[PDB]
Amino acid sequence: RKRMRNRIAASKSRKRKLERIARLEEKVKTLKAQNSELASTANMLREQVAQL
Amino acid sequence: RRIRRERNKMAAAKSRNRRRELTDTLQAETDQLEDEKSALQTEIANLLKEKEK
Amino acid sequence: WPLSSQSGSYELRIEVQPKPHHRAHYETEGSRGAVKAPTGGHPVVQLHGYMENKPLGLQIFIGTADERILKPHAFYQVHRITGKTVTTTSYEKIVGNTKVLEIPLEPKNNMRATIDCAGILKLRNADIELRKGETDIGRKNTRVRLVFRVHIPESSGRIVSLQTASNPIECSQRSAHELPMVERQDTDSCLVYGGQQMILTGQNFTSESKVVFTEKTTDGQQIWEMEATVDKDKSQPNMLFVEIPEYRNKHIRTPVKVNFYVINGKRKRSQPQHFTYHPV
DNA sequence: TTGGAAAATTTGTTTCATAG
DNA sequence: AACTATGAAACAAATTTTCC
Repeated sequence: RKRMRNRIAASKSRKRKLERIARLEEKVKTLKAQNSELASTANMLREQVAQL
Repeated sequence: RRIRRERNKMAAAKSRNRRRELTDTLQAETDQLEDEKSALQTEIANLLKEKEK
Repeated sequence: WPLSSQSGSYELRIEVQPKPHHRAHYETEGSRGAVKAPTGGHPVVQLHGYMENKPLGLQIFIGTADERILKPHAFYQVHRITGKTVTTTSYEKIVGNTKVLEIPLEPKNNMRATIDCAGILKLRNADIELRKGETDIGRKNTRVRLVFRVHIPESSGRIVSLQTASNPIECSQRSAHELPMVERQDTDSCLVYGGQQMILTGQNFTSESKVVFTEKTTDGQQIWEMEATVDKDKSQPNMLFVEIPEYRNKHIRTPVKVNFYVINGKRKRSQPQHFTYHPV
Protein backbone atom coordinates (compact mmCIF):
# COMPACT_ATOMS: atom_id res chain seq x y z
CA ARG A 1 0.00 0.00 0.00
CA LYS A 2 1.88 3.08 -1.27
CA ARG A 3 -0.26 5.53 0.72
CA MET A 4 0.71 3.50 3.80
CA ARG A 5 4.43 3.35 2.90
CA ASN A 6 4.63 7.14 2.56
CA ARG A 7 2.75 7.54 5.85
CA ILE A 8 5.58 5.73 7.63
CA ALA A 9 8.22 7.61 5.72
CA ALA A 10 6.76 10.89 7.01
CA SER A 11 6.27 9.40 10.44
CA LYS A 12 9.99 8.54 10.50
CA SER A 13 11.07 11.84 8.95
CA ARG A 14 9.29 13.72 11.77
CA LYS A 15 10.65 11.48 14.53
CA ARG A 16 14.12 12.08 12.98
CA LYS A 17 13.87 15.88 13.42
CA LEU A 18 13.21 15.23 17.11
CA GLU A 19 16.16 12.94 17.76
CA ARG A 20 18.40 15.41 15.96
CA ILE A 21 17.39 18.37 18.11
CA ALA A 22 17.89 16.16 21.13
CA ARG A 23 21.32 14.85 20.06
CA LEU A 24 22.47 18.46 19.52
CA GLU A 25 21.37 19.45 23.04
CA GLU A 26 23.24 16.58 24.69
CA LYS A 27 26.12 17.64 22.44
CA VAL A 28 25.99 21.27 23.49
CA LYS A 29 26.08 20.24 27.14
CA THR A 30 29.20 18.07 26.76
CA LEU A 31 31.05 20.63 24.67
CA LYS A 32 30.59 23.37 27.27
CA ALA A 33 31.91 20.89 29.87
CA GLN A 34 34.97 19.79 27.86
CA ASN A 35 35.74 23.40 27.01
CA SER A 36 35.63 24.19 30.73
CA GLU A 37 38.11 21.45 31.61
CA LEU A 38 40.23 22.42 28.63
CA ALA A 39 40.17 26.05 29.72
CA SER A 40 41.62 24.94 33.05
CA THR A 41 44.30 22.76 31.56
CA ALA A 42 45.23 25.68 29.35
CA ASN A 43 45.57 27.80 32.52
CA MET A 44 47.54 25.28 34.57
CA LEU A 45 50.05 24.87 31.77
CA ARG A 46 49.99 28.61 31.23
CA GLU A 47 51.21 29.32 34.78
CA GLN A 48 53.88 26.60 34.73
CA VAL A 49 55.44 27.75 31.44
CA ALA A 50 55.59 31.31 32.81
CA GLN A 51 57.66 30.11 35.78
CA LEU A 52 60.18 27.98 33.83
CA ARG B 1 -12.90 29.44 2.56
CA ARG B 2 -9.93 30.62 0.50
CA ILE B 3 -8.89 32.86 3.40
CA ARG B 4 -9.21 30.42 6.29
CA ARG B 5 -6.83 28.32 4.17
CA GLU B 6 -4.08 30.80 3.28
CA ARG B 7 -4.00 31.47 7.02
CA ASN B 8 -3.51 27.81 7.97
CA LYS B 9 -0.73 27.88 5.35
CA MET B 10 0.99 30.60 7.39
CA ALA B 11 0.40 28.90 10.73
CA ALA B 12 2.09 25.79 9.31
CA ALA B 13 4.83 27.80 7.62
CA LYS B 14 5.46 29.59 10.89
CA SER B 15 5.33 26.37 12.86
CA ARG B 16 7.85 24.74 10.44
CA ASN B 17 10.28 27.67 10.18
CA ARG B 18 10.27 27.97 13.97
CA ARG B 19 11.29 24.33 14.52
CA ARG B 20 13.87 24.61 11.73
CA GLU B 21 15.49 27.80 13.08
CA LEU B 22 15.82 25.92 16.38
CA THR B 23 17.96 23.14 14.89
CA ASP B 24 19.79 25.81 12.86
CA THR B 25 20.55 27.46 16.20
CA LEU B 26 21.57 24.37 18.16
CA GLN B 27 23.71 23.52 15.14
CA ALA B 28 25.28 26.98 15.13
CA GLU B 29 26.09 26.68 18.81
CA THR B 30 27.83 23.29 18.60
CA ASP B 31 29.78 24.48 15.60
CA GLN B 32 31.14 27.44 17.54
CA LEU B 33 31.90 25.28 20.57
CA GLU B 34 33.82 22.89 18.35
CA ASP B 35 35.82 25.93 17.19
CA GLU B 36 36.66 27.00 20.72
CA LYS B 37 37.51 23.43 21.47
CA SER B 38 40.11 23.15 18.73
CA ALA B 39 41.53 26.54 19.68
CA LEU B 40 42.02 25.39 23.29
CA GLN B 41 43.52 22.10 22.12
CA THR B 42 45.93 23.78 19.71
CA GLU B 43 46.79 26.19 22.51
CA ILE B 44 47.49 23.28 24.86
CA ALA B 45 49.79 21.56 22.36
CA ASN B 46 51.67 24.86 22.01
CA LEU B 47 52.15 25.35 25.75
CA LEU B 48 53.30 21.73 25.92
CA LYS B 49 55.89 22.36 23.23
CA GLU B 50 57.15 25.24 25.40
CA LYS B 51 57.13 23.10 28.55
CA GLU B 52 59.54 20.73 26.81
CA LYS B 53 61.73 23.76 26.05
CA TRP C 1 42.29 11.71 14.43
CA PRO C 2 40.02 14.62 15.32
CA LEU C 3 42.87 16.35 17.31
CA SER C 4 44.49 19.33 15.59
CA SER C 5 47.92 19.18 13.89
CA GLN C 6 49.49 21.74 11.57
CA SER C 7 52.07 22.05 8.76
CA GLY C 8 55.01 20.97 10.88
CA SER C 9 58.45 22.55 11.14
CA TYR C 10 59.23 20.43 8.08
CA GLU C 11 56.15 21.65 6.21
CA LEU C 12 54.03 18.85 4.76
CA ARG C 13 52.73 20.25 1.50
CA ILE C 14 50.04 19.36 -1.03
CA GLU C 15 51.91 19.73 -4.36
CA VAL C 16 49.27 18.66 -6.88
CA GLN C 17 45.70 19.42 -5.69
CA PRO C 18 43.14 16.81 -6.68
CA LYS C 19 40.26 17.55 -9.01
CA PRO C 20 37.22 19.57 -7.64
CA HIS C 21 34.83 16.62 -8.26
CA HIS C 22 35.19 12.87 -7.80
CA ARG C 23 31.98 10.97 -7.81
CA ALA C 24 32.41 8.39 -5.02
CA HIS C 25 31.11 4.83 -5.26
CA TYR C 26 28.90 2.78 -3.03
CA GLU C 27 29.53 -0.67 -1.60
CA THR C 28 26.73 -1.70 -4.02
CA GLU C 29 29.07 -0.85 -6.89
CA GLY C 30 32.56 -1.37 -8.17
CA SER C 31 35.38 1.07 -7.47
CA ARG C 32 35.11 4.24 -9.55
CA GLY C 33 38.85 4.51 -9.10
CA ALA C 34 41.42 6.84 -7.58
CA VAL C 35 41.18 10.58 -7.18
CA LYS C 36 42.85 12.47 -10.01
CA ALA C 37 44.29 15.91 -10.62
CA PRO C 38 43.01 18.49 -13.12
CA THR C 39 46.04 17.75 -15.31
CA GLY C 40 44.77 14.27 -15.97
CA GLY C 41 47.41 13.23 -13.47
CA HIS C 42 47.06 12.33 -9.80
CA PRO C 43 47.36 14.38 -6.61
CA VAL C 44 50.93 14.81 -5.27
CA VAL C 45 52.13 15.44 -1.68
CA GLN C 46 55.56 16.19 -0.15
CA LEU C 47 57.48 16.73 3.13
CA HIS C 48 59.86 19.62 2.38
CA GLY C 49 62.81 19.92 4.81
CA TYR C 50 63.54 16.31 5.89
CA MET C 51 67.34 16.06 5.77
CA GLU C 52 67.63 12.34 6.63
CA ASN C 53 67.72 8.98 4.88
CA LYS C 54 64.95 6.91 6.43
CA PRO C 55 61.60 6.18 4.64
CA LEU C 56 58.59 7.76 6.38
CA GLY C 57 54.95 6.73 6.05
CA LEU C 58 52.18 9.08 4.80
CA GLN C 59 48.76 8.44 6.33
CA ILE C 60 45.62 9.20 4.38
CA PHE C 61 41.99 9.42 5.45
CA ILE C 62 38.97 11.24 4.07
CA GLY C 63 38.05 14.35 5.97
CA THR C 64 35.29 16.89 5.97
CA ALA C 65 35.33 20.21 4.25
CA ASP C 66 32.98 23.11 4.12
CA GLU C 67 33.03 25.70 6.94
CA ARG C 68 34.02 23.38 9.74
CA ILE C 69 36.94 22.36 11.96
CA LEU C 70 38.60 19.55 10.01
CA LYS C 71 37.69 16.01 11.08
CA PRO C 72 37.22 12.53 9.61
CA HIS C 73 34.07 12.42 7.50
CA ALA C 74 31.52 9.94 8.75
CA PHE C 75 29.83 9.41 5.41
CA TYR C 76 32.94 8.89 3.28
CA GLN C 77 36.00 6.63 3.50
CA VAL C 78 39.30 6.22 1.58
CA HIS C 79 39.25 3.32 -0.76
CA ARG C 80 42.52 1.49 -1.35
CA ILE C 81 42.39 1.74 -5.14
CA THR C 82 43.97 -1.61 -6.06
CA GLY C 83 46.01 0.23 -8.70
CA LYS C 84 46.20 0.06 -12.48
CA THR C 85 48.54 -1.80 -14.87
CA VAL C 86 51.34 0.07 -13.10
CA THR C 87 50.41 0.73 -9.47
CA THR C 88 52.81 3.50 -8.47
CA THR C 89 52.05 3.64 -4.72
CA SER C 90 51.76 0.81 -2.14
CA TYR C 91 49.16 0.85 0.63
CA GLU C 92 48.32 -0.32 4.16
CA LYS C 93 44.70 -0.36 5.26
CA ILE C 94 43.82 0.44 8.91
CA VAL C 95 40.67 1.51 10.78
CA GLY C 96 39.25 3.09 13.92
CA ASN C 97 35.76 3.59 12.55
CA THR C 98 37.45 5.47 9.67
CA LYS C 99 39.81 3.91 7.15
CA VAL C 100 43.37 5.19 7.02
CA LEU C 101 45.79 4.60 4.13
CA GLU C 102 49.49 4.27 4.85
CA ILE C 103 51.81 4.87 1.87
CA PRO C 104 55.64 5.23 1.97
CA LEU C 105 57.55 8.54 1.72
CA GLU C 106 60.87 7.55 0.08
CA PRO C 107 64.06 9.59 0.67
CA LYS C 108 64.99 8.20 -2.78
CA ASN C 109 61.92 9.86 -4.28
CA ASN C 110 62.78 13.19 -2.66
CA MET C 111 60.37 12.34 0.22
CA ARG C 112 57.55 12.82 -2.34
CA ALA C 113 54.39 10.78 -3.00
CA THR C 114 51.89 10.40 -5.85
CA ILE C 115 48.38 9.51 -4.65
CA ASP C 116 46.81 6.98 -7.02
CA CYS C 117 45.94 4.29 -4.49
CA ALA C 118 43.28 6.55 -3.00
CA GLY C 119 39.66 6.38 -4.03
CA ILE C 120 36.49 7.46 -2.20
CA LEU C 121 33.74 5.21 -0.86
CA LYS C 122 30.39 6.64 0.23
CA LEU C 123 28.45 5.10 3.10
CA ARG C 124 24.64 5.12 3.32
CA ASN C 125 23.28 8.03 5.32
CA ALA C 126 20.68 5.97 7.09
CA ASP C 127 23.47 3.77 8.45
CA ILE C 128 25.60 6.56 9.83
CA GLU C 129 22.92 8.77 11.40
CA LEU C 130 21.64 5.57 13.00
CA ARG C 131 24.62 5.49 15.35
CA LYS C 132 24.48 7.41 18.62
CA GLY C 133 26.84 10.36 18.88
CA GLU C 134 26.28 11.58 15.34
CA THR C 135 24.60 14.94 14.95
CA ASP C 136 25.50 15.45 11.32
CA ILE C 137 23.16 14.69 8.51
CA GLY C 138 24.21 13.03 5.28
CA ARG C 139 21.58 14.85 3.27
CA LYS C 140 23.65 17.16 1.04
CA ASN C 141 26.82 16.86 3.11
CA THR C 142 28.69 15.59 0.08
CA ARG C 143 31.96 17.59 -0.08
CA VAL C 144 35.27 16.18 1.17
CA ARG C 145 38.96 16.86 1.74
CA LEU C 146 41.86 14.45 1.35
CA VAL C 147 43.79 14.66 4.63
CA PHE C 148 47.45 13.60 4.87
CA ARG C 149 49.67 13.08 7.91
CA VAL C 150 53.28 12.40 8.96
CA HIS C 151 54.89 11.49 12.25
CA ILE C 152 58.49 12.60 12.00
CA PRO C 153 60.77 10.76 14.49
CA GLU C 154 63.58 12.89 15.90
CA SER C 155 67.08 12.59 17.36
CA SER C 156 65.64 13.76 20.71
CA GLY C 157 63.24 10.80 20.82
CA ARG C 158 60.52 13.26 19.82
CA ILE C 159 57.75 12.92 17.22
CA VAL C 160 56.94 16.05 15.20
CA SER C 161 53.49 15.46 13.63
CA LEU C 162 52.16 17.26 10.55
CA GLN C 163 48.87 17.42 8.68
CA THR C 164 47.47 18.92 5.46
CA ALA C 165 44.14 18.98 3.72
CA SER C 166 43.50 19.08 -0.02
CA ASN C 167 40.99 21.54 -1.41
CA PRO C 168 37.38 20.40 -1.06
CA ILE C 169 36.20 17.66 -3.46
CA GLU C 170 32.54 17.32 -4.44
CA CYS C 171 31.65 13.63 -4.12
CA SER C 172 28.04 13.67 -5.34
CA GLN C 173 27.01 13.00 -8.93
CA ARG C 174 24.02 15.30 -8.93
CA SER C 175 25.51 18.12 -6.86
CA ALA C 176 28.51 18.00 -9.18
CA HIS C 177 26.05 18.86 -11.91
CA GLU C 178 23.76 21.15 -9.86
CA LEU C 179 25.71 23.24 -7.29
CA PRO C 180 27.93 26.19 -8.31
CA MET C 181 31.39 26.14 -6.71
CA VAL C 182 34.12 28.75 -6.24
CA GLU C 183 37.69 27.59 -6.68
CA ARG C 184 39.27 31.02 -6.89
CA GLN C 185 38.77 34.63 -5.82
CA ASP C 186 40.38 37.65 -7.38
CA THR C 187 40.63 39.43 -4.01
CA ASP C 188 39.88 38.52 -0.41
CA SER C 189 39.35 42.11 0.69
CA CYS C 190 38.86 45.83 -0.05
CA LEU C 191 37.69 48.97 1.75
CA VAL C 192 34.09 49.83 2.75
CA TYR C 193 33.37 51.50 -0.58
CA GLY C 194 33.39 48.25 -2.59
CA GLY C 195 32.82 48.81 -6.30
CA GLN C 196 36.05 47.09 -7.30
CA GLN C 197 35.39 44.03 -9.47
CA MET C 198 36.15 40.57 -8.02
CA ILE C 199 36.87 37.69 -10.43
CA LEU C 200 35.45 34.35 -9.35
CA THR C 201 36.64 31.08 -10.90
CA GLY C 202 34.59 27.98 -10.28
CA GLN C 203 32.27 25.18 -11.38
CA ASN C 204 28.68 25.42 -12.66
CA PHE C 205 28.33 29.16 -13.15
CA THR C 206 25.17 29.62 -15.24
CA SER C 207 23.21 32.90 -15.49
CA GLU C 208 20.65 32.06 -12.84
CA SER C 209 23.91 32.57 -10.91
CA LYS C 210 23.56 35.36 -8.41
CA VAL C 211 26.16 36.35 -5.77
CA VAL C 212 25.11 37.40 -2.25
CA PHE C 213 27.08 39.10 0.54
CA THR C 214 26.19 38.30 4.13
CA GLU C 215 27.07 39.48 7.67
CA LYS C 216 26.90 37.23 10.72
CA THR C 217 27.28 37.78 14.48
CA THR C 218 29.05 35.22 16.73
CA ASP C 219 25.58 33.68 17.23
CA GLY C 220 25.14 33.00 13.51
CA GLN C 221 22.38 35.63 13.57
CA GLN C 222 22.51 37.28 10.15
CA ILE C 223 22.24 41.08 10.10
CA TRP C 224 23.24 41.95 6.53
CA GLU C 225 22.28 40.63 3.13
CA MET C 226 23.14 42.34 -0.11
CA GLU C 227 22.86 41.11 -3.67
CA ALA C 228 25.99 42.06 -5.63
CA THR C 229 25.47 43.00 -9.24
CA VAL C 230 27.73 40.43 -10.93
CA ASP C 231 28.43 41.24 -14.59
CA LYS C 232 26.81 38.85 -17.06
CA ASP C 233 26.97 39.05 -20.86
CA LYS C 234 30.13 37.28 -22.02
CA SER C 235 32.74 35.45 -19.92
CA GLN C 236 33.14 31.66 -19.35
CA PRO C 237 30.65 29.06 -17.92
CA ASN C 238 32.87 28.97 -14.84
CA MET C 239 34.06 32.53 -14.28
CA LEU C 240 32.14 35.44 -12.78
CA PHE C 241 33.08 39.11 -12.75
CA VAL C 242 31.45 40.38 -9.57
CA GLU C 243 31.21 44.05 -8.58
CA ILE C 244 31.84 44.10 -4.83
CA PRO C 245 28.90 45.80 -3.09
CA GLU C 246 29.41 48.82 -0.82
CA TYR C 247 29.42 47.87 2.86
CA ARG C 248 26.38 48.83 4.98
CA ASN C 249 28.28 50.81 7.63
CA LYS C 250 30.85 52.81 5.69
CA HIS C 251 32.17 54.29 8.97
CA ILE C 252 33.86 51.26 10.54
CA ARG C 253 37.16 51.59 12.38
CA THR C 254 38.00 47.89 12.41
CA PRO C 255 37.87 45.67 9.30
CA VAL C 256 34.66 43.56 9.10
CA LYS C 257 34.44 39.92 8.00
CA VAL C 258 31.58 39.11 5.61
CA ASN C 259 30.70 36.20 3.35
CA PHE C 260 29.40 35.71 -0.15
CA TYR C 261 28.10 32.84 -2.20
CA VAL C 262 27.25 31.95 -5.76
CA ILE C 263 23.67 30.77 -6.04
CA ASN C 264 21.42 29.10 -8.62
CA GLY C 265 17.73 28.47 -7.98
CA LYS C 266 17.29 28.06 -4.24
CA ARG C 267 18.70 24.72 -3.17
CA LYS C 268 21.80 25.23 -5.31
CA ARG C 269 24.18 27.53 -3.42
CA SER C 270 27.93 27.30 -2.98
CA GLN C 271 29.53 27.04 0.47
CA PRO C 272 30.19 30.49 1.99
CA GLN C 273 33.19 32.39 0.68
CA HIS C 274 35.24 34.82 2.72
CA PHE C 275 35.57 38.53 2.18
CA THR C 276 36.50 41.47 4.39
CA TYR C 277 35.97 45.21 4.19
CA HIS C 278 38.61 47.61 5.47
CA PRO C 279 37.84 51.02 6.97
CA VAL C 280 39.11 54.19 5.37
C1' DT D 1 35.71 1.27 -15.16
C1' DT D 2 32.54 5.67 -16.56
C1' DG D 3 28.40 8.05 -17.20
C1' DG D 4 23.60 8.34 -16.81
C1' DA D 5 19.30 7.80 -14.73
C1' DA D 6 15.36 4.80 -13.14
C1' DA D 7 14.04 3.32 -8.62
C1' DA D 8 13.79 4.27 -3.80
C1' DT D 9 13.83 7.39 -0.04
C1' DT D 10 13.47 11.70 2.33
C1' DT D 11 11.79 16.04 3.15
C1' DG D 12 8.61 20.19 1.84
C1' DT D 13 3.98 21.98 1.23
C1' DT D 14 -0.87 22.50 1.31
C1' DT D 15 -4.93 20.85 3.58
C1' DC D 16 -7.89 19.00 7.23
C1' DA D 17 -9.16 18.13 11.86
C1' DT D 18 -8.83 19.69 15.98
C1' DA D 19 -7.25 20.93 20.86
C1' DG D 20 -7.20 24.89 23.48
C1' DA E 1 -17.94 30.82 17.81
C1' DA E 2 -13.60 31.75 15.84
C1' DC E 3 -9.15 31.39 15.28
C1' DT E 4 -3.71 29.96 15.78
C1' DA E 5 -0.58 26.17 16.43
C1' DT E 6 0.48 21.40 15.29
C1' DG E 7 0.47 16.59 14.04
C1' DA E 8 -0.62 13.70 10.44
C1' DA E 9 -2.32 12.58 5.16
C1' DA E 10 -1.49 12.98 0.50
C1' DC E 11 1.07 13.83 -2.99
C1' DA E 12 5.03 16.45 -5.07
C1' DA E 13 9.65 18.06 -5.14
C1' DA E 14 14.50 17.04 -3.79
C1' DT E 15 18.27 14.05 -3.08
C1' DT E 16 20.41 9.49 -2.50
C1' DT E 17 21.21 4.76 -3.79
C1' DT E 18 20.65 0.91 -6.84
C1' DC E 19 20.91 -0.63 -11.63
C1' DC E 20 22.36 -0.90 -16.32
